[PDB]
Amino acid sequence: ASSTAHKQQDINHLLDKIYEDTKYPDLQEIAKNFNPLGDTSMYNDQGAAAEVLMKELNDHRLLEQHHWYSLFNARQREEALMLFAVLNQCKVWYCFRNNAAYFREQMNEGEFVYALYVGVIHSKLGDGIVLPPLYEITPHMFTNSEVIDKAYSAKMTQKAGTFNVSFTGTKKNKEQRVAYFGEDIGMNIHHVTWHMDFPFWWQDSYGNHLDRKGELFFWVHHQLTARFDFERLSNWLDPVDELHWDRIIREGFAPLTSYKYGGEFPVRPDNIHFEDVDGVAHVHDMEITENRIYEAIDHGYITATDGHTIDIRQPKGIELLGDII
Amino acid sequence: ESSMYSPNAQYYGSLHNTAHVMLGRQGDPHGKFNLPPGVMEHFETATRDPSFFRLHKYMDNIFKKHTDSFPPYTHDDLEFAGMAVDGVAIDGELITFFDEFQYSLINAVDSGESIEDVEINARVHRLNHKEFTYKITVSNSIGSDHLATFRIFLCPIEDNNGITLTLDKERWLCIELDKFFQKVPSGTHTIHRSSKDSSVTVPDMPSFHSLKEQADNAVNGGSDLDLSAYERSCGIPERMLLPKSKPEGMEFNLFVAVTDGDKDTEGHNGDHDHGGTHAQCGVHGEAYPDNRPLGYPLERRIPDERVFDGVPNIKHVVVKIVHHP
Ligand SMILES: *[C@@H]1O[C@H](CO)[C@@H](O)[C@H](O)[C@H]1NC(C)=O
Ligand SMILES: [Cl-]
Ligand SMILES: [Cu+2]
Ligand SMILES: [Cu+2]
Ligand SMILES: [Mg+2]
Ligand SMILES: [Mg+2]
Ligand SMILES: [O]
Ligand SMILES: [O]
Repeated sequence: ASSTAHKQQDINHLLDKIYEDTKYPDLQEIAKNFNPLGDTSMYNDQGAAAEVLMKELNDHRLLEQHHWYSLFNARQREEALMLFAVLNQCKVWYCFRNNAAYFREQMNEGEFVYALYVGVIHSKLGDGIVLPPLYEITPHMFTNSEVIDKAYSAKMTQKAGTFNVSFTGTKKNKEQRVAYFGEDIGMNIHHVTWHMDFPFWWQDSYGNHLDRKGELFFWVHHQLTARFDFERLSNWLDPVDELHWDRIIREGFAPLTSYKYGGEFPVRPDNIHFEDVDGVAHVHDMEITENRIYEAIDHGYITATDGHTIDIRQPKGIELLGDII
Repeated sequence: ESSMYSPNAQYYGSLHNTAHVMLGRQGDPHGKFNLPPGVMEHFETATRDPSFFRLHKYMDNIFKKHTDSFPPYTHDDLEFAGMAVDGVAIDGELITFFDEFQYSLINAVDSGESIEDVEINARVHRLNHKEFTYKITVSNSIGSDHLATFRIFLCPIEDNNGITLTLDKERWLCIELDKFFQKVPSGTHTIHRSSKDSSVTVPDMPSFHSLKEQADNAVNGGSDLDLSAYERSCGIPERMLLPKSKPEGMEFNLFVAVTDGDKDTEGHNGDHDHGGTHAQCGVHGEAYPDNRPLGYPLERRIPDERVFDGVPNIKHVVVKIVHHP
């Protein structure tokens, strides 16, 4: 039951038709009858993570199904990580599979998919599993709205079809010349998977340290930026400018993409100044934060909570900067 | 412009000429710094300034509102009955390059009393092109030889974004390459026209040194100087007949309209000497030899390209221009 074949099959089934109740009777039975609190010896933490999540569920404090999910939303992330924490404590596959089946039917689908992916990646139980490409598990997040609408039409008419995607914007938009870079479905999987492998929410109490993570954070994004500029150079364009909090964002964007639940992704006009975002930050807060990071760089040390100096004039300095940035 | 032909300068002012001064003085608009007039305030220098072309496109769009107000030409407006353009081809490759040109700076320096001149020259790199010949095959089924006006334009096929332009979107971008009057005999015949003979262009000016030598040689020895071999200085330089294009080559539409030379030159003398620069510089001391509106037949809106395609005496073909760096 812990064989790679069965674990892979289990994961395939859990991720199938993710917006609907599971169509697999064996997963249905588990979701109905399994008790995450029913055997604390299943877990390396004596059952604590399961208690934490079940209390949120039983108190009706979890995000509803059929709702957008953003990893950058603090509360939604906290909920996804409560399920990750349970999966991460399972000693044996049946604990992992049964909790995943149980919470698939109780939790928001975006949170569930996120937690299951990082759970597989960061548990030794996940070794050998190949995660399906997210562009087939949640295609809305990788497919423009026009093609999704054709897929909806194919389903409404019960007729199979294959539909061509053809990049956002018009030829009048010079930025479209390089749309094949950032819209490539594999480039997007690269990016999501890097962050799943090296999550900003990681704590070593989850089981292990992620070596040089802050420096790898700098490097992977430096390479994304440098690779994009090489596409611009290939297409008779100048390099990208850098963002400034007090200057206009020249290039707007119309995603022409939609959530499965939540509506169309919002458009940004050309040539707009940053505005304060209610519930997030003031633009001035971003400037102050930037200033404080540059203060550390130019001091050669990061300032600890009690004021003492943390030396960054050494090879680990770039990593510590990644940690704080 | 305005000119002294304006019927009401008190009311309409002098938009274009005042604009030259407004633009030219923007480096010192209040005279605080005592700077001299800008390059826009001399016809010798105005085109050096990039804003010259922004100003003149602005002015061009004023004229275009007027030319766009007239009804599009019809088939009957445009047809030269019994005259068909069967083929348009070029003998010789269309190739541009840069070469070197020298002129004397002696008049710029100060000569003393009893101080021998020394030769002081400037050498400039200038665009140029290879000679070529139009081959325009025409079928005259009128029943007798007829005077025809040959109107030759170069038109863009696509814009800088790679978007294919409609004829209406091309016409105002087309550049005049030639206009000439020629008797077309009954039957099918190929008209040949050298690039060197364009009525849009004139050759490079003879140098001051060459003019002095020829005048002095003629005066010394009682030799009738005759320079009837040179042209006026008004006209696009022959060397700039073609746009630079790209080393990879670019394709353009070569547009040829063959129109009724009798109608076009009525009230003048069609088969007479009109000099070498009548297209834009007219004929010294004579009426302008072509009765058609300047830009004919491209100067009115063409909302329906079928009208032009149905006219046998109009034809365009694709040509390629290559720059040799
Ligand atoms: C979609 O693309 C394929 C191959 O590129 C082509 O054969 C097919 O005709 C395209 N369909 C449409 C509607 O353009
Ligand atoms: Cl012939
Ligand atoms: Cu990232
Ligand atoms: Cu002017
Ligand atoms: Mg459900
Ligand atoms: Mg902040
Ligand atoms: O001008
Ligand atoms: O001008």
